[PDB]
Amino acid sequence: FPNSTNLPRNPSMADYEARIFTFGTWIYSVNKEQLARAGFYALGEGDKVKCFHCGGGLTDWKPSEDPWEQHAKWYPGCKYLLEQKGQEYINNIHLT
Ligand SMILES: C=N[C@@H](CC)C(=O)N[C@H]1/C=C\CC[C@H]2CC[C@@H](C(=O)NC(c3ccccc3)c3ccccc3)N2C1=O
Ligand SMILES: [Zn+2]
Repeated sequence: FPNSTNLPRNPSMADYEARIFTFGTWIYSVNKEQLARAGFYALGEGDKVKCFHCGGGLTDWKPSEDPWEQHAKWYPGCKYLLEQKGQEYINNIHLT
């Protein structure tokens, strides 16, 4: 179950630097900057990633798909998400 509290499930991955580093060998076309910025880091197996905060896992990405958009699509309850895009952003992802 994703995290809903305000405590990062993976503290060691709270820095864009820490995270971005995991995409060192990334062979996929999904933009690793956006992924890291959206709060994800690579698990080194396939195109699987997780949110350092809510700890939600995402995989099987399509070319055009947007990290922030996805992160909100599947894990709305995430706080790190809430803090960067705000409730309004989220609500309109699900209502529309
Ligand atoms: C096309 N588009 C992509 C765009 C990101 C996509 O929609 N992928 C998801 C599609 C699949 C199924 C539903 C969903 C539900 C959320 C995850 C789940 O499947 N994540 C897994 C997982 C595995 C076992 C138990 C729980 C979750 C996961 C785990 C760790 C790292 C990466 C992925 N989900 C996805 O990743
Ligand atoms: Zn999250």
